[PDB]
Amino acid sequence: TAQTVTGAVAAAQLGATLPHEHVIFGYPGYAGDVTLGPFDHAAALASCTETARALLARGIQTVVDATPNDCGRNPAFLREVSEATGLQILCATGFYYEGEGATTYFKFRASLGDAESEIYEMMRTEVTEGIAGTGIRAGVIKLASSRDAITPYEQLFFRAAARVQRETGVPIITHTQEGQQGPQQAELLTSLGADPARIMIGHMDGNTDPAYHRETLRHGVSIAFDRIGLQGMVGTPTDAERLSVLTTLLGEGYADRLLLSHDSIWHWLGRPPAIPEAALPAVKDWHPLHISDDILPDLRRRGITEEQVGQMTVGNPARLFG
Ligand SMILES: C[As](C)(=O)[O-]
Ligand SMILES: [Co+2]
Ligand SMILES: [Co+2]
Ligand SMILES: [Mg+2]
Ligand SMILES: [Mg+2]
Ligand SMILES: [Mg+2]
Ligand SMILES: [Mg+2]
Ligand SMILES: [Mg+2]
Ligand SMILES: [Mg+2]
Ligand SMILES: [Mg+2]
Repeated sequence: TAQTVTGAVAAAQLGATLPHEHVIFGYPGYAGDVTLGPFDHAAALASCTETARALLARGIQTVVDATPNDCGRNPAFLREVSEATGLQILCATGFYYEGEGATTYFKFRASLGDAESEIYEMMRTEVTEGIAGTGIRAGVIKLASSRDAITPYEQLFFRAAARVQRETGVPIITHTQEGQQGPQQAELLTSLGADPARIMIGHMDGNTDPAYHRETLRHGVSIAFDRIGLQGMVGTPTDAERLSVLTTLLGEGYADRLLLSHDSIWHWLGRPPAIPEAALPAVKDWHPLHISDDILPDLRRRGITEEQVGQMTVGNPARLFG
């Protein structure tokens, strides 16, 4: 059974799922801008609950919140949103990648002792017991790596997660930076004994060469085109490019291993971002209703079957997280 912020749910009750989104999110440092960028709890709850209701209207029953521990993760808030709407939400345990995470703390611990073991204890505790003493458990482990390599800092997390995976069976979802390291992540995790059927390599839509995806898929892991809607936003390709690669893969029979999400942020922590003019088109379709309203219908018109769409949105999530 999957562990959600309101308790365990049977694989069968997960339904259509968005495997990677962010109810709330803040880049590391946002907490230091608390005076002019405070969290308006009432406003966030209202906004997030309306977004949640809109997903329910689309038949989406579950969302996997992939927010790292150092990026504004708030299991208690996720629980309020879930209790107020009925939307099921899984939260994560893990730290962001070296280039953008709050890395000083664990680099410090690592200099004094066994950081891998401490990260392992944190992950195991949050998965099996609860987070911050709330009784709310993490339903997934979030791992993330840099573009040019899975750094030594990042590896600490990959190794701790592999062990927690082996001991608990918990799912693992990841972040790949700028369309690279997908194969390395799959290889590393599987060589450490992690169950390939419970691993989702993320941001794979970030690379538009299908050879890169097939190689990653050779490891038996699943891969997610989880930033659908974010187009040409520094690196990120266009949705047209994503769909081209996605239909090529579906035609090669990979439906059992493909997942789809937006990586949307429902409410920002810190001061809300003001998107400049030149960037409006890049974020226009970057919201959690995009796949349901635009992408799936477009796949169907391209020849993709209802069975294939259901495999990606309901089948795979049930197997991976349930
Ligand atoms: C890579 As992220 C925490 O902005 O989704
Ligand atoms: Co990410
Ligand atoms: Co994300
Ligand atoms: Mg800090
Ligand atoms: Mg295993
Ligand atoms: Mg299994
Ligand atoms: Mg359309
Ligand atoms: Mg059209
Ligand atoms: Mg078309
Ligand atoms: Mg058909």
